[PDB]
Amino acid sequence: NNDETRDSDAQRVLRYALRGSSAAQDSASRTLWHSVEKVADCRVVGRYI
Amino acid sequence: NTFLTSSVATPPISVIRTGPKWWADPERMVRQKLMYFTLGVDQLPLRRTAVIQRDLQRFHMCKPPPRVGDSTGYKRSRAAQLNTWYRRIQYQEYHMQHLFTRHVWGLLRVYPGNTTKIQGKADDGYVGYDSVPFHRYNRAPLPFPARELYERRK
Amino acid sequence: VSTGEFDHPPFQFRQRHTFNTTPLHDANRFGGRTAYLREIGPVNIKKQGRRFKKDPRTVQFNVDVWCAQQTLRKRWKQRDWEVIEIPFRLVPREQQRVIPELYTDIPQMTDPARNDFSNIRNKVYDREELQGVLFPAAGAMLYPPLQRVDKQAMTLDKYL
Amino acid sequence: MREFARFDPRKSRGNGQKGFPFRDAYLTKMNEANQKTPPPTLETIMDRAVREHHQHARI
Amino acid sequence: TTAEHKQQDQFYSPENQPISLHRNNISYMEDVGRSVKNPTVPGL
Amino acid sequence: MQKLLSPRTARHARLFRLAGKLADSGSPGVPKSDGERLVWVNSHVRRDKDISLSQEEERIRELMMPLQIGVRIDEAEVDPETGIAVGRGCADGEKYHFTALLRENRDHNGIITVMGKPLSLVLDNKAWLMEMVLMPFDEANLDYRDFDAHIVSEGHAMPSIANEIAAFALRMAVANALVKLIPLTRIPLKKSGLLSVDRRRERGQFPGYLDGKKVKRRFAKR
Amino acid sequence: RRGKPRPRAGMFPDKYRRVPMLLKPQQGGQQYFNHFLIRSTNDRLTQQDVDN
Amino acid sequence: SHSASMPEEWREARRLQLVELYNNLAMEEVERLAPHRADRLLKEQMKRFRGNLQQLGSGLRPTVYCRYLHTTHTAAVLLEEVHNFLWELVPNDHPAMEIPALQLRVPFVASVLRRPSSVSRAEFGDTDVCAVFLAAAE
RNA sequence: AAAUAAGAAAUUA
Repeated sequence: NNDETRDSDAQRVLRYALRGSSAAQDSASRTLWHSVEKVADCRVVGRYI
Repeated sequence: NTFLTSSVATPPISVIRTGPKWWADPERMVRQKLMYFTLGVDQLPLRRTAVIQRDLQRFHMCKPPPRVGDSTGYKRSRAAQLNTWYRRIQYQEYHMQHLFTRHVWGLLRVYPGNTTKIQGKADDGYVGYDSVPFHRYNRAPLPFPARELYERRK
Repeated sequence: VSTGEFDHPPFQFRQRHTFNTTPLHDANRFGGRTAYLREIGPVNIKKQGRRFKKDPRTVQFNVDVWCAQQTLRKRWKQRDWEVIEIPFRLVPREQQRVIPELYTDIPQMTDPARNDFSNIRNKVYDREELQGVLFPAAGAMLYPPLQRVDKQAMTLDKYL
Repeated sequence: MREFARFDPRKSRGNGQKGFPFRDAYLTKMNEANQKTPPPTLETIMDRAVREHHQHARI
Repeated sequence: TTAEHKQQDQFYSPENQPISLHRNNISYMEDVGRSVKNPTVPGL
Repeated sequence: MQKLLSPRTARHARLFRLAGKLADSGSPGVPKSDGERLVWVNSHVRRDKDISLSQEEERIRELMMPLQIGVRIDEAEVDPETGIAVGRGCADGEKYHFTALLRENRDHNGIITVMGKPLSLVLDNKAWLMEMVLMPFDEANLDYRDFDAHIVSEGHAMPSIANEIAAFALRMAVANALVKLIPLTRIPLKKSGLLSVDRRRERGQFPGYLDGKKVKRRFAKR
Repeated sequence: RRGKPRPRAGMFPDKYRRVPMLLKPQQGGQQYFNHFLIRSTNDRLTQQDVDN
Repeated sequence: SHSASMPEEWREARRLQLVELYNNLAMEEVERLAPHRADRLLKEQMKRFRGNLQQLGSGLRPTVYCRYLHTTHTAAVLLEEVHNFLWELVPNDHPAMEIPALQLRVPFVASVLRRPSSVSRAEFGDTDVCAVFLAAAE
């Protein structure tokens, strides 16, 4: 319900979804993850828009 | 009203003593409630009555609590006081029912049973077609045909 | 499963009009029929009365006749139909059988194979479907044919 | 109930009351308004659905 | 406690937590004032 | 202006998706159309908001309120095929004998029926009679809608059985059936005195008494 | 009865003598027992947190 | 515990069975306590199941945490439960950050979770934790 | 005339 907010928040979530993890170093593990499934998948891009 | 004939009045307490059989018979109590509700008036005394009586019915097969003897007689007097309270809570109801029923009958162009008051309409008891040709309590002669309380159109 | 009264009250001490009690032959019982049973007044036993009016078995019999009338009456008001006697040829496929008389066999199902199970006895036919059969003489149909509802049509209840 | 499951009207001929099917079951069948059995009401189907899909425990 | 106790003894009974076992209990209570002494007229 | 039909909250959205998924598995009774599904979802969410309201009103009400072998547990006697269990009630030793056939309804629409007629009609819509027939499902902590019942009158037939004694017998029949069906349910039932049988009868008729039962004839001193 | 005084109420056999003891009064409401048990148990734990 | 004298495979077989048992118990008991709105009591019982399952070198499965989280009523309990589930994976000295809003300490988990280094999604321990997070969201 | 499938409750020898 908050208009002053939800853009910042939808944004935040989309960052997390594109990165795939919040862990600081970028592992080969996270890359293997991104190969197996799609975190930025149509449901999250769709609902982001 | 279909029941028109002269009747015998019973003292309020004996009417109440019928408990579940008549005074508190669920069926009867519900259509009292209907009358009140339809007139847009809370039925508090009916609900008090229903509470008291509901519980009377629930414990009606149990033996009363064991009495220890007292010179005070505080117990006996407290039981009595409670009892006459309940009696009065129900007198009030019994009165309400006769009251509102007579009033509502006055609105519906209903003729009551013989020798019955309807406050705005028949002050002395209304009578028509009694087995006895005079009004019973006035000792005045009755007209033929039966006296009319209401103007003609329906 | 009727709530109505089918039994005449037993004779006792005189009932009077009270809360919770009415006279025995009061006008409000049996739809005012009790007129037939009533000896009015303070009846002087020795000299006056009509014996049958205080007799339990006789009185109850009368009441039972009255109840029977009530039921009969309501069963006939319940009919919308006549029985017509139609030759075997012209009758619908379901009646082309043998139909045992009443209370003779087990109550009988109209067409078990077509998924209709109901008393053939109480099945009622429309005067409009039997038109060709019942009024052959008339040429042009006397009753206009029934209009029926398409149950595949999109209408207000199908949400369109 | 067992008698009625194996009941056939053609076998009833020549028997007395033994030929009669079980009263209740037969009369229930003969009734047409009975023939249509209601579906499991929307609130019910929803409730069960929510508990077994959303909340991971069947009712 | 024993599973037996919790199978058979965990119901309301005249032992455990009986509803009032006696006639003439207090059905209805309210907060009200006292009436006058002898409000009833002696009569006839 | 206009309202939107499409789901309003995240809650609505989630439930709406669920309803779609149910429709695609073709389960019985699920709406095929999207409009119906919307109505359904809105209605459901509203129902849950109601339930939350009643729970709150309860928590608030709670503060302003005014003030040795135990029992025989048996195995289940049930028809393996029909899944039916059979109890019997009595009252007045003769007048009322009932038999309840009780079976589980998986569709959650249960119904009670007496001699082929719906319970409402048979007891004449009088609530204080019908709640007696509800009681055994309560005491056993069961949902009455999970069960189908038919009661059979084996005693003296009468055009109307609506009256409290007959209802007592009914309640008993149902309770005995319930116990044959769900054995453990016997312990609450027995403690609440449902299964218990009272033996009472109208006095036998007898010509000595005026009314035929209780009233002795007039007496005069010589 | 006849030209003699009525017996006191206690001189007749019990009016409900034929009704079983489990019926007078009925202990109904069994459904709730377990509920309140859990409740009370729960409350006890609450009342420790206050103290400890 | 008191048996160190048995073969290793025996001890592990029986430990597996015991963990199975404690988890079935925890589930069964959540189902028992949930409809009564028992939350404090339920939370205690879980505290005991968790405690007994850690000495056994395991924990409450994610599954029972899902069934649990869907039955919770207060928000406080929901978050504290996700918290508990996380701490259950790591030992107690592990690196963690404080949320001052909730007065809680979230353990860094991913260091411990199994990772494959062809590959199915089922090999990551993240598929598991995300299940519980998800349940909390719903 | 009645405390008996009905519904009543407190002044023994």
